[PDB]
Amino acid sequence: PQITLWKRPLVTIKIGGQLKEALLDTGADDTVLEEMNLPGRWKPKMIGGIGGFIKVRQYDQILIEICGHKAIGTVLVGPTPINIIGRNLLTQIGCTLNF
Amino acid sequence: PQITLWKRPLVTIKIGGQLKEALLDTGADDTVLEEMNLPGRWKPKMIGGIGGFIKVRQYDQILIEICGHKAIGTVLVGPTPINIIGRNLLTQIGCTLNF
Ligand SMILES: CC[C@H](C)CN(C[C@@H](O)[C@H](Cc1ccccc1)NC(=O)O[C@H]1CO[C@H]2OCC[C@H]21)S(=O)(=O)c1ccc(N)cc1
Repeated sequence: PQITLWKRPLVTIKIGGQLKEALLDTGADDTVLEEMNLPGRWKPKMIGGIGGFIKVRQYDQILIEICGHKAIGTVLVGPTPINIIGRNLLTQIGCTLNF
Repeated sequence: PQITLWKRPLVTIKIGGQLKEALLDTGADDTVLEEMNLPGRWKPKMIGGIGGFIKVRQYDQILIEICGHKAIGTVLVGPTPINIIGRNLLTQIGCTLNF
């Protein structure tokens, strides 16, 4: 679909058999989700945003469906202010900026 | 034009008679630019993201040209690690997300 930016581009995602709302974030290299339980192994990592760095758990090769489009990639889980879908997954669903 | 998200969507902007590289960021509510000496009055503000909040100066009705598309609106200035074009100006240049 075509999404205008008058409001936050929030969309429903499905990860680990659970529905959630997430922000399509072209300014994020990576996908960061709020605290949740995900199966499989994970590795501790650090990510930095506008206000500093936070500790996150990195989950690789995770299936996640964004607005009816499937993707399999890395998902970081930690104390982010909001679920954000970053470019690592936006590319998988064929998302582009157009003006 | 169309911009893919394989790499950061950086573009050239023109503000206060200066050319800069800025990020087209659908996840950013409002434009925030790296520290620069803009004239005129301003109002303090704090914006939050990954890692916490930063203090910025809010300038109103600032003219910015993004990829030859003129815009005018709020521009925040503060210790951001990167110039960010937010939704408040992306709408003005007709920018949409598409997949
Ligand atoms: C609350 C939603 C989202 C986190 C908000 N951010 C925009 C976001 O695009 C930032 C914009 C951003 C990009 C680069 C450095 C600092 C901020 N990206 C980001 O934090 O991504 C992180 C996750 O992937 C990694 O790639 C980029 C940093 C990591 S932000 O920078 O903090 C921001 C908040 C309010 C305004 N008005 C303008 C910008």
